[PDB]
Amino acid sequence: KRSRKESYSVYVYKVLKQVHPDTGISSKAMGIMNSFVNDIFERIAGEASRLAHYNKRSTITSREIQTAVRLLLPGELAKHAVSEGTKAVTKYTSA
Amino acid sequence: KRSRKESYSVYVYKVLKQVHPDTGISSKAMGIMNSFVNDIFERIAGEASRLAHYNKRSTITSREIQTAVRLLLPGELAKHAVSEGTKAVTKYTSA
Amino acid sequence: KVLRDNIQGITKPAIRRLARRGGVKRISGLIYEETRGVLKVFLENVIRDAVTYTEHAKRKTVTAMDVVYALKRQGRTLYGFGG
Amino acid sequence: KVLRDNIQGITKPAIRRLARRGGVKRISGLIYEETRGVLKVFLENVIRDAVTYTEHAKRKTVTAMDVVYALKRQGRTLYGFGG
Amino acid sequence: ARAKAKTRSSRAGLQFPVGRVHRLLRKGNYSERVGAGAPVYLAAVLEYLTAEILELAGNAARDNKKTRIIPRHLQLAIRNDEELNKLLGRVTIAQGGVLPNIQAVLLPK
Amino acid sequence: ARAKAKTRSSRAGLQFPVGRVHRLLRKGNYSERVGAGAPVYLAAVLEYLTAEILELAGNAARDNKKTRIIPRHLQLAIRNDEELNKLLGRVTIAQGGVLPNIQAVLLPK
Amino acid sequence: KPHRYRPGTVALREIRRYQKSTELLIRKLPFQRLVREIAQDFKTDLRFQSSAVMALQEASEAYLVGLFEDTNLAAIHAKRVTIMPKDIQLARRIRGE
Amino acid sequence: KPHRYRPGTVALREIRRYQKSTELLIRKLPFQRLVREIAQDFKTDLRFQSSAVMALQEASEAYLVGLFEDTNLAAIHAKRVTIMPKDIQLARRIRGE
DNA sequence: GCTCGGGTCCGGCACTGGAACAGGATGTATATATGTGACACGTGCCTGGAGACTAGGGAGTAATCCCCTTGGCGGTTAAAACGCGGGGGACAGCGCGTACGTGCGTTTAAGCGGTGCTAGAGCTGTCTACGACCAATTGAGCGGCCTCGGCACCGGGATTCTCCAGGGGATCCGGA
DNA sequence: TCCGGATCCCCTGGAGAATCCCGGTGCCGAGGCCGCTCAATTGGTCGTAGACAGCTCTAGCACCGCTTAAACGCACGTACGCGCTGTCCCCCGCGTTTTAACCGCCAAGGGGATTACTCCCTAGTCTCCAGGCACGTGTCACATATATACATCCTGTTCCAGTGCCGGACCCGAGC
Repeated sequence: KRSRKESYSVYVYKVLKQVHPDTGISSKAMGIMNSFVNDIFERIAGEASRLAHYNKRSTITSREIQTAVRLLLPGELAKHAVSEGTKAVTKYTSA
Repeated sequence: KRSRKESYSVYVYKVLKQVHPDTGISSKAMGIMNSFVNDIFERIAGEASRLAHYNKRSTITSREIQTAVRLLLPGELAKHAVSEGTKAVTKYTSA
Repeated sequence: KVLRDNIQGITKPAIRRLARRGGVKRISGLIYEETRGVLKVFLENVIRDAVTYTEHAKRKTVTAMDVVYALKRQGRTLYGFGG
Repeated sequence: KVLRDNIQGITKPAIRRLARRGGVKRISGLIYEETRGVLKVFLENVIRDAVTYTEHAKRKTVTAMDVVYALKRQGRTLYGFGG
Repeated sequence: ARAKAKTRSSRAGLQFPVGRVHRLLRKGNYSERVGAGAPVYLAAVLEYLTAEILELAGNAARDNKKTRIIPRHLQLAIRNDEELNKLLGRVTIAQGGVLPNIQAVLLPK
Repeated sequence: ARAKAKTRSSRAGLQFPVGRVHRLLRKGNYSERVGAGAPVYLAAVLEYLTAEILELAGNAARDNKKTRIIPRHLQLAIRNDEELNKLLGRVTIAQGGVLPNIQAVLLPK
Repeated sequence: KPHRYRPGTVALREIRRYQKSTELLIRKLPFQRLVREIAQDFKTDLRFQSSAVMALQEASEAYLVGLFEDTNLAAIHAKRVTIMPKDIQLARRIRGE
Repeated sequence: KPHRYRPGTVALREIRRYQKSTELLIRKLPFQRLVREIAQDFKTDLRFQSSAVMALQEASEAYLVGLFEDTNLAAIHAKRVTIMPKDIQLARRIRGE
């Protein structure tokens, strides 16, 4: 066959079916979604690495991740983001 | 009893002496040079990390460092800088 | 300690001095107000970033080092403060 | 094998269509050649980095990945072609 | 005698992959040591971002009476939200176009 | 019994430390492994850049008849070079000031 | 008498027409000729993926239309409606190139 | 009858003076007072290193002076010598803030 | 017809508006003198950099293949390009009325020096929660394929936008 | 000067026309199903990074007391935005001609990508040492003051040309 190539198509597909069960996506729109999510992922990971280097900490943890999303994302998007992340941490902690 | 903070004052002071034996320096200008060298070093290092990431190389080599030198530094600065780094790595290879 | 009206703390002739450093020959009288507003917005953004850095740093004191970070991630890097 | 003049291939109506997308309803006649110039400058700036990315990859053909990297380094990052 | 192979995304109750993002952080060289909860946090944030952008795009597409989302819909969605525009000011959407906007002095009397 | 201690910067013949830059790249987490010649090359290009900006500062200072370089001299050096301005467009020097620059229409007559 | 619209009315109509639409404004094969022409000036005999050419084309049009809306704002700010090369020279100097 | 310079001559003189000089044009005490005041709205009990206050000081003069040559270019572009708030708003909107 | 005197008109002269030019005042440079602290330089040190050896693994290199890119050939037309006009916009001139510029007197608040406190910055030892490493395993995620309905294009009718050719009032000029 | 007709500007209506809207139809990407496989999972281990405790000291915070620098403020003045008008000319609208863009179709081959292999280098560990950093000290480069020296800038002064007009000349009319 071919060597496997990774993408974020199916996860965004479940996300769409949660937010709008009726509608579909174009593959061009999915290419934009992959570029977007990889872009935001590398931005937040770069901020995370930056903070972890600054405070002389060898671990990356969630605390500077809230710091990074709070500094990078503006305002209400930032505090909403902190909200779902906090509750997701609560369920992940309680397994 | 104290703990060190490292700096580039000694090296910039030395290279100032080879380029100009008869000139002085202010310490705040040396702080500006410290920020300069750290900023350029982090730019080249991050761009080198991205170049190593693109072609799936886990080892950082002088070739992509040279690539990043062409990438950031425009034209004349790039070609001369590539020249000095090339001759320098030739002496290091002979060493 | 607790203060109210320090946006007027940046005086009008100080703004004239910045304009002369910017090479402005004539300044309208209205100008100082929106320069105060733009200054407030800019300092507000960088200080929000700075207090974010220090709050992650578990410090009650704002350090210059984090201010350097906050400016340079904002694309307004400064040199000469150990950065 | 060689090409010597393709900057004239960016025709006046194409620039007019781009300006209509920019919302310009009236265009002077002197616009077209200098827009060709600034296009030439931007294209040089991006493809130099692109071919640098390519030749470091030891390839003779550029990838679209390299073009995306050239735009994201220049601060004009592109969505819709990654992957 | 192993337990049933359960997934960490379901453990968070989110859809974005915990293991994939964790592996990308391990191999993206952002730290030598990675905490457990940070990929869960990041996956939740990214899933919410995708959810809200897809909500805006779907609302625009239903406004544009198209039942499949378009890059044009993505552009019109992100350019019409102020805070996302602050996030995404310096990016270009492929095949996107721009906001319909004419200046007031350009309009006739 | 053992070779005499002789540094790698001398092997390069450069003043910037090979070992310090090597250690910084090893703990800067830019790659899992590091080539030997890469920090040598990086120290070389850094020393060339610092060198040329030092002659620029030196002759700018000598034009002001001061033997010690000033941040004003550094700003005059970086702003009067086109390629260094392109390198350093978005950075401002502390106590740097501005170039002596008046618009021609602002002058009388 | 053959009909003729007053000037600017049609121009506003292409503003609405091309601003609603997203389809690509320049001819793609002259663009490919131009990008190969500038590309061989750095290194000889490079090969292009068509997707890469279309992507770089899209980025180029985005850069042009962005500087177009800036010079539109500048030309209005100069109490005019027609853009002239000093307007775009101002726009390029303000943006930082 | 006493001396009196014509308008703009003195202004050009302090233009040359402040372009030659590098010293900070903002008084330190009210500026740091405003910095503490605004920072209080984000977090209580904040303390400041002085060098932090000066670092964000030259950040303030840098951002201001940059908007001022941008505003100067906008003003001379409109064939005028006096700036107005629409000039600064134009410069900011072109810069994209 | 001659001659002489007045009226009128133009040339030089004097009157008058405009401009080159000198001069005073002020502000900036510049020369000389003086202190002082920040830069520079010697010193103890210790720890981070260098030297030797090893395990092993990322990466260079060799083969291939096939897919993807390039080249080329024919048709069509939509796109480009060129010409005419003419009006809308660029732009310059002119008045004008304000709105900072400039200058001087005042208030005061910034700045500098000095003093006292402590809140927190920062360093150090412990150790434990936490997470990298590794064997077994699988089921979730990716590649391939298939079918279809959502959508691109086509075509006919409605609709709204544009713009110029007849009515309604207002105003201006001529006549009584 | 008032009244009445003429006329022009606005006011309106209707025709062209570009676009939106409604079906029709056929088409091809999207979603769904199926097979595969490899990366997440689970479990255990072992090391170690950070949270915490605690102590120290230092830099920031607060206060006060002078001491002027400058910010405020008023007042008079030029100059500059700016709005109107006028005038030219430049570019959009539209028509006709050209042309190469583009689809689409087919050949060919070039290098992108993959797998195997084997090895060059490098991370790691140990040991040792000298290079850079904190610290201490001194000392001349530069900041500041003061006295001249010139730049420059605005404004009074004299000069020069534009021009109205005093006097001569010429022409015209009238008297002899």
